[PDB]
Amino acid sequence: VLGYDKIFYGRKSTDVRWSADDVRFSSQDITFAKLGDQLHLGFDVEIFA
Amino acid sequence: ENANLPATETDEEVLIVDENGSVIVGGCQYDPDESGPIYTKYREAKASTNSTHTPPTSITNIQPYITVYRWIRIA
Amino acid sequence: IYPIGTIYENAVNPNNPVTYMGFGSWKLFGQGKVLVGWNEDISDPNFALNNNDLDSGGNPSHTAGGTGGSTSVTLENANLPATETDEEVLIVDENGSVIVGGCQYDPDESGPIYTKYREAKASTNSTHTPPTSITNIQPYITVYRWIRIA
Amino acid sequence: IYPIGTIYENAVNPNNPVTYMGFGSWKLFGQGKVLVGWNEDISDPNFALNNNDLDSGGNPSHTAGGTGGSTSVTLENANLPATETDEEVLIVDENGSVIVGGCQYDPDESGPIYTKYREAKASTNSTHTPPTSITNIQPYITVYRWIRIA
Repeated sequence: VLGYDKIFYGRKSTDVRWSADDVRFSSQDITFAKLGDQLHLGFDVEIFA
Repeated sequence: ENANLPATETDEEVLIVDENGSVIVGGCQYDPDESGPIYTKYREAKASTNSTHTPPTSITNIQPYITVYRWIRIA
Repeated sequence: IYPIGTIYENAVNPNNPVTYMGFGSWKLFGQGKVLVGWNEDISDPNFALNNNDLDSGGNPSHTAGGTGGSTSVTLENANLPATETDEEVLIVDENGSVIVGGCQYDPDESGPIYTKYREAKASTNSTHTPPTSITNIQPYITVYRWIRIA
Repeated sequence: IYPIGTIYENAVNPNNPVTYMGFGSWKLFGQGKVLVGWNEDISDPNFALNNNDLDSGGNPSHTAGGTGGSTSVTLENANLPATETDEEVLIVDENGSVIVGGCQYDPDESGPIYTKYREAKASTNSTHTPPTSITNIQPYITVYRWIRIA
């Protein structure tokens, strides 16, 4: 996505988003700052960009 | 002394301050009147646990034991 | 050569101390105890009035019959160093920079409604007051003590 | 006077029971151990049952030489009392009367916002987790104690 705040690739959720879609996102939030290229190796599709 | 301690983690969740953080305080409240409740959960800082503790009380070591006079023969 | 009350014991043998010492009788002592000094030092920590030792007004000699402490023990709140949790956490005040908002648009209830609960005190290890009790037993070889009756 | 396998000592010399005491010959029994009465009662933990001797069932006889205690005890999160934070700070729960808000009615750009980080366990002392272990004992009467063999 592009935005005024940032040029950024968000979570880009997949499958069924449920109450646990929130807690599913928090992991990728830290992964944005992870830079280690490993992290959770998310099966839920996402992009850092 | 505050060196000695296990690391600890509070028994339920609360809001750290990280610049990646999920939850957001908004760029500002939308505060049209004074009647919309103000507050501050205030700026982040250290946590405070027992500043009622300056240097503490100290649990004893030596164990129930006859306190007697050892008699050493002077010479 | 050995009056009653000198260091009075026997190292191994299960049986009384008479059977060897061969002078008189000797009565076993030290059960669940240890030999500590009660010095002539009067205001010293363990040396003033031993547990059973007191005058009615509290004053034993500087003297024996001593007791104190035990191996394992643990904290009360006032037993605790000065604790502060590392990463910087928000708290209540009236002074703060962080605007709460008391009301808003939450026009769509449809936004994720993330409401953390009240300002309060954060319980550390609330599960247990009864902590782990560090043994204050120090390396200790239990050695048999049958004290000389005389 | 001094039965089989003496309970014995000396406070001064270099040598065994042969040179100084002169009757017999010696070695230090309980080196770094601190002597305690082995009662016929087997219970009181470091005063109780041998840390060398025990049955093939585990039963140590009421018996001596048995060991207890050690130098340095360490503080692990099994050892701590319950506690509260020292102010009102906002913890994270679903009855909360303060709602962090779903999302920003925020038409502007640079009016200052925060990132209140993800509600998680609130970390104390994780810089030093294992840290300091206090000494569990009392001041030493410690002197080279040569216990005559027999």
